[PDB]
Amino acid sequence: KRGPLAKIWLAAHWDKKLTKAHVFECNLESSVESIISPKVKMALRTSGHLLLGVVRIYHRKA
Amino acid sequence: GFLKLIEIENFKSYKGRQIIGPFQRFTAIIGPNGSGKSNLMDAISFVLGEKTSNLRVKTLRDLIHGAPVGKPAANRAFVSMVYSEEGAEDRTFARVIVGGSSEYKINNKVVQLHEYSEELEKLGILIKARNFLVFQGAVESIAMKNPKERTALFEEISRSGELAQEYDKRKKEMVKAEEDTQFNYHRKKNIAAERKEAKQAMEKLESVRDKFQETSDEFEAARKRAKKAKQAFEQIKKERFDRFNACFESVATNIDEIYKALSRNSSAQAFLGPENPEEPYLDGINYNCVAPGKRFRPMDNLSGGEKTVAALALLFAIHSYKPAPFFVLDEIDAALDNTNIGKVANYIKEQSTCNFQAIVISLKEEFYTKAESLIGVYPEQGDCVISKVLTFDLTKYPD
Amino acid sequence: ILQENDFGDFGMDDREIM
Amino acid sequence: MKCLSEVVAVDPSILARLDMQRGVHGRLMDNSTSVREAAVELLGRFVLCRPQLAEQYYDMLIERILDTGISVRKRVIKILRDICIEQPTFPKITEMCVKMIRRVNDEEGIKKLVNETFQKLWFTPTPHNDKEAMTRKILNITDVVAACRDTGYDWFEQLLQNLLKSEEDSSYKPVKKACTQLVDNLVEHILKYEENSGRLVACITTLFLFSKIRPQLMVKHAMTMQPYLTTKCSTQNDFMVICNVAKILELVVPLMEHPSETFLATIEEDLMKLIIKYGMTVVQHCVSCLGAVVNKVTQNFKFVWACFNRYYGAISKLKSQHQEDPNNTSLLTNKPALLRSLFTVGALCRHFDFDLEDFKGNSKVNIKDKVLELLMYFTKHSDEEVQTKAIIGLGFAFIQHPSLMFEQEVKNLYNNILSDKNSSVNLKIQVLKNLQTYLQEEDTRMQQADRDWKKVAKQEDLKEMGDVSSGMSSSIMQLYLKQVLEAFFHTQSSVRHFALNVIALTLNQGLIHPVQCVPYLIAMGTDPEPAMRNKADQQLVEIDKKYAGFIHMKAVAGMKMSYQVQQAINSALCSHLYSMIRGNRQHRRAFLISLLNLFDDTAKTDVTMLLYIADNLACFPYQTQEEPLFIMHHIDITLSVSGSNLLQSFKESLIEFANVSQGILLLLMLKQHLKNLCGFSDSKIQKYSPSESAKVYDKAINRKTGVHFHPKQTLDFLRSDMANSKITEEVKRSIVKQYLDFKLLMEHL
Amino acid sequence: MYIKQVIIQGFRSYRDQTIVDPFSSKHNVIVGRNGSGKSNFFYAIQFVLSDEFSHLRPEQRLALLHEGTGPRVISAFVEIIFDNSDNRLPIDKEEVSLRRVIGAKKDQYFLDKKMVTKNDVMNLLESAGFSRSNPYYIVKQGKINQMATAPDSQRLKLLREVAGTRVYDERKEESISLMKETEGKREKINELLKY
Amino acid sequence: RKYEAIQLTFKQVSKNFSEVFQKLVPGGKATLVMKKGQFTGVGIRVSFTGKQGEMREMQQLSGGQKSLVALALIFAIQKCDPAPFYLFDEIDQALDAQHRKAVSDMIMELAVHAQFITTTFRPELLESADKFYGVKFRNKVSHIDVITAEMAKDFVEDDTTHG
Ligand SMILES: Nc1ncnc2c1ncn2[C@@H]1O[C@H](COP(=O)(O)OP(=O)(O)O)[C@@H](O)[C@H]1O
Ligand SMILES: Nc1ncnc2c1ncn2[C@@H]1O[C@H](COP(=O)(O)OP(=O)(O)O)[C@@H](O)[C@H]1O
Ligand code: BEF
Ligand code: BEF
Repeated sequence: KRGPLAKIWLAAHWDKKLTKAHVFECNLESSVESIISPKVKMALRTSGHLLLGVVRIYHRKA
Repeated sequence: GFLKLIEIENFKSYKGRQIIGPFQRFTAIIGPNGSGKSNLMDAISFVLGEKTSNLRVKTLRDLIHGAPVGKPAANRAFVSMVYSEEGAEDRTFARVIVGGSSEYKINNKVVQLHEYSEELEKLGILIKARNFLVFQGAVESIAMKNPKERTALFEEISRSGELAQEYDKRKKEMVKAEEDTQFNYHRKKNIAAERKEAKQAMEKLESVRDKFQETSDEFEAARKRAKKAKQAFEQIKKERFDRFNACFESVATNIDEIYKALSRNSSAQAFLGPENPEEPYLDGINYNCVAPGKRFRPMDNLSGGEKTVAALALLFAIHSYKPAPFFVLDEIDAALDNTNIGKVANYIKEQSTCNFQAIVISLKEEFYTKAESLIGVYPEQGDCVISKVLTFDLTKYPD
Repeated sequence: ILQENDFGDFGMDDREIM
Repeated sequence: MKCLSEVVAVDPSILARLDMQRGVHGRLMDNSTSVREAAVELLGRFVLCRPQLAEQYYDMLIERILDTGISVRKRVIKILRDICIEQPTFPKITEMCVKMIRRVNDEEGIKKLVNETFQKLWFTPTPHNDKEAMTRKILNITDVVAACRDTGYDWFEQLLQNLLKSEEDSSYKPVKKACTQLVDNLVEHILKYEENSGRLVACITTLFLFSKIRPQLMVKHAMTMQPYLTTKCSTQNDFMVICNVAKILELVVPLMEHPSETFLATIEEDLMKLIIKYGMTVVQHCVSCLGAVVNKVTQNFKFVWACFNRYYGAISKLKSQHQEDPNNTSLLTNKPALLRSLFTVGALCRHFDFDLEDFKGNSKVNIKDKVLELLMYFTKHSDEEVQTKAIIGLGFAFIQHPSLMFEQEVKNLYNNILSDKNSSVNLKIQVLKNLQTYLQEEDTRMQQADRDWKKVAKQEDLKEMGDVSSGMSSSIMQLYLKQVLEAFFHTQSSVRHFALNVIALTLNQGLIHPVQCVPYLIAMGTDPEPAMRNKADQQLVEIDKKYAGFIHMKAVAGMKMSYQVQQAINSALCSHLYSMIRGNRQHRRAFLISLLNLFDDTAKTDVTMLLYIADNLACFPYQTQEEPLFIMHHIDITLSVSGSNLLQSFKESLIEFANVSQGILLLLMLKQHLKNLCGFSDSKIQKYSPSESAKVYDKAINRKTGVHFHPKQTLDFLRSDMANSKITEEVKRSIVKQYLDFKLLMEHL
Repeated sequence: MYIKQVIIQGFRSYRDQTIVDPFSSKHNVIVGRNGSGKSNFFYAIQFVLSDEFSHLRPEQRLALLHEGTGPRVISAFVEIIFDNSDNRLPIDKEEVSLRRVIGAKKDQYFLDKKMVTKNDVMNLLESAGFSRSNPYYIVKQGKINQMATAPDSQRLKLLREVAGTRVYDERKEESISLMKETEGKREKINELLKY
Repeated sequence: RKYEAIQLTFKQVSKNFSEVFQKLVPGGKATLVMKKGQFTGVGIRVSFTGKQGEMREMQQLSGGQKSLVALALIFAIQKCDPAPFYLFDEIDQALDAQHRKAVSDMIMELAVHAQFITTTFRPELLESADKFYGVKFRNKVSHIDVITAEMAKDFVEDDTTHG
């Protein structure tokens, strides 16, 4: 919907609206993992969903 | 007659030898939680004999007093009952256990398992039945049983269970005789065919018609073998069929009238459905009843009270076929209101007085308000619990 | 030609009720 | 098919070539959904592009509506909706328009698409212009509801409720306004009718259905058709109009606000005149509305009470005459008056209880006991139609108080009338009518009393759960249902019509056990009338959706009951049983094992049951390969054993021989016909063994044309038998000729 | 939190459950006679919230309609209304309603007149803290005592769910298989890169 | 980070289990022992009526003893972190009136933590409740409404008749 992590929300939860354009170059995986590592107020299950998003997009790049 | 009283030694919070009171036609065992009361039923089943798991215990060396904590009272335990019957005689049976070994006694002399088993059968006690002693949370399961096990219970109560091996043996030589006969039939039909195109040398034709005659004689021998086996399998099915169906039809009848009797109503039905009713002792038997005031639904959907109704109906019907001298009932007033407990209490008051002894455990005061004697038990502290017995008369009170 | 069909409509005869 | 459907949509002038006609017909009757929707889409595109010359194929089109698919029915609805919307005045529209409302309740999606289809088709706002369009819309609706009468009305009112619930908020109330815009126009139609009676009764049934759905409209028009209730001729449709307007006022008078007292009064008296000068059916359907209006607002029930007293005094005079004079001719003179008195007292008992503190108004005499005792006394009468009228009065009085059947002698009345092979057939019909009606009013009253729970919620207790008020309704069946079982074995078919209706509505209420009457329901699934077997299979599959093994329990009992049914009468009749049970391998295997062994080995049954068993066996539609293979294998086993034994005994050696040889011959002929019909090599039959592998013999069977030669030959050899015993030389020649045929069949390969 | 009210139409034993006085935030007691038809409340709300009861055969789903009298219902529903006052529920509103519409084949979820892809309810209730698979905090009629006698493996599973990491296992073994197959793919990439 | 979260929540649950145990059981102590872990089991250890001399296992108990074990674990998690809702279907079945008094007292102890809803056949439990909800089954159908304290207290225990 809105946000740098919104694409990861779509990947974790919807995964149908994703296209090849976002998959190829929209974000660096190594960047976003270190973005998400020190974040405050991070609930456990939402962290699991963000892990879903990053694992899914990494395997899609592969 | 009935069971007079029970004697216990070094078994489940019962130190030493204490004489439990004489048992009237309907008494009760009442006490708060953890008072050590179901163990009395456990001892009843134990002297009757049953596998350890259902007594919430394993390895049968834990049954001694003090063993669940870890320090046994001793390596030595007696349990003993006295059966009282008319004609002024009483029969004193006992079970004698040391460590992991146990034996049986009648009139305080060593009695082996087998003869003990058939004489208690002559008393009227099927120890493979288990259809008379009640567990904590099994009354709901009675209706919710997989039909296989209740089918086996009805099959054994028809005294045919030991005949299962002979029946299945005769069945397998049925199928073997049939396959041998048809195999010979196919083989001689092939021989007749190839001889038919052999007709269109003479020496090989005569040799192969000799082989045809040999195959015909072999098939005839198979026919005599199957014929001899046939009538024997006929009487074996006839006897098992007769025993089982007579049992089934009497159970079906008496459960119908007792079910319509017990719910004080004319508007409920109960039925026991046999799977493959031509020979249903081998296949399952389901059980479906109609509620007093509810629509016809599957029995998995039911609440507790109507399952208790159906279970006690089953119990009283199979009593009405094959009586048990006395009954033990674990807390059958589970989730009921005052009306249903009044129903069952009035039933057992009118029905125990000339058909059966019956003893219960409960907490709801109206159920044993109708009782005529009461067995209190007080638990006591120490290194472990020691429970103590006292008896209370009830047949000297108004209304 | 009548290759792949039902035997009449006997496989297909759910009737109307009242 | 889809592509060539587009091709013929471009060029309709090709649909004459015969091979493609055969292909499209075969795809209409192909065993798959998608080809069926492709072919019906082809035909529908042909119909829309070419309205003419397709009505000859319209019968196939209209029979493709019911196809047990999902998208096929949507497609055919689209086709027929466009047919209706593009060409009016087609000669078979309204009949057409019946059939799909019959499918409105079938699925949720069909329910929707049909609802807005007809809402755009019929129920649009239609502003104050174009009177003729509204006029033939009204005409079409009347033709639909007139054609609706034969089958049943519940479907269309269910549609009406579907539209009613669909607009839960305001949403401008588009149908609702249009709804009243319809009804007064219908009244206007009546206002211009003024003189053809079929169209009048169609209009009054339209008003009837509109009253059934919701009674909020006709409160202003009651006095407009008030003169039409007053007095008409002696014609039956007028009587139906009288019944219907009585029902309509019965609904609408409770809702209309602040009525005129003298209006209700004069309605009351004129409808009592209609009682005293007309037949029984109008009297019932109007005493309903009299009881309603008397016991709904007003308080002048003393006059109707006095009318009851008059009829009671008259029937007291008649019974007192019959006390000492059972042969008095004075009773015959007023015998129809006695019948009318019986109907009147039954109806007055029926509508509401007058054995109360206000209708009597004095010390309680318990007049209900006296009237039931007197009706018992009148039931034992020499003439027949007086006993018919007595049973009518019994049922009507029993409507109000069900505990009255709990008495023993009432049960004696039923079981003595229905059993004993009673010469009269009618009395069974009326008593079963009473049972069916009884179920109907009790269902309706409990359903309506569910709706107004809030008005009675706080004046009733908790600890009781008043259930015997419902339990008695159940309990009465355990008194007589078993009796009803031998009621099923009757030559007359109106008897079985009512009996099946009773048991069907019973299990629809389901206060009885399900699988107790199934072999009867199996047997009368073999009835010549389609509605009978229709309801029978429908109820069977209704259980089958809900309980699995229950019909599998009742397997051979249905066969014996069916044999009894075709005694009562004097392809496979019980094929639908096989159609349901075709899934499970084990239970079907067990059933065929039980059949083939028990009824063909040793049981000395009548040959005729086995004849019709083998008839069905050869005539069951089997679908995969393995089942006839298993049949032939166990046939070969049992046949080799029994035939070898029988031939060796006859060679050693006889009417019993004739019967058992006839049964063996039956088995040979069934085997031979099945082996011809399957068209399979006998060597593979020899190779087969039971339960080899599940996945090997699943192949599709081909059925060849005109193979059914088993019933003719079995009939020939049974007419050769006829269970005949005589000492002629010709019967010995027949025996030895059949023995030679046995030797030949023994020798076949 | 706090359940406001419940609405039932045609579920198992209620034709039309109208609007009644709301519940209390502390404790609400119910008493009835034997067979009162109360387990309908339990099965209804667990059907609204949990997924596992909607996993068995369609036959009893068809038998999961109130078939009392009159017409045969095909379409039922159950609605539940409550307040997300503490905003434990992530949607920002104040009277949140969840209703489930039930057909013979059909089943649809409405959250305040919105269509759901059946995954919004799962992660939504997970954010709320609900477990669709637990026997925790909900007990059947006469099934209260197995959980004490339930052996230790599901005790560890229970405490693992209490930790909230009941997700992380299925996530990680979902990851590992894809990880290994991508190892094979990238190893293939290296030999072909040499090619 | 999940691993030590397991450790901390296990300590929190085991300490809450022991304190709710000593609240409900007037005399005796019971708590969790963690096995060799990785982790493969967690045992339950209860001592009562001597409180040290008694030492028992999982399976040989009374019904009420198992009930109080279960309810103690229920509020071991509840006090560790409350679930949003709680609901009981005759939770007071095997237990006696004294512990029915106990469990109702911990209902009033815990009512601020979470919303509890419960159904029973026994009267002592229902004096720990805010207001009263009544079932009504008539005309082959069920319905819920609101009722009062007094007539409900009459229905549950006072009226002892055929209906
Ligand atoms: N041999 C024994 N010595 C002491 N206590 C025992 C012994 N066997 C069981 N107990 C304990 O006694 C308590 C009472 O329960 P139990 O004797 O099984 O009967 P009930 O279920 O009727 O209370 C339980 O806590 C049980 O673990
Ligand atoms: N599908 C259904 N249609 C109609 N009534 C039903 C249906 N399922 C259950 N019922 C009714 O609901 C009630 C359920 O009672 P029961 O299950 O014994 O109580 P509880 O819900 O307290 O366990 C019964 O009276 C039964 O007739
Ligand atoms: F009405 Be119940 F047995 F919860
Ligand atoms: F566990 Be108990 F005192 F029957």
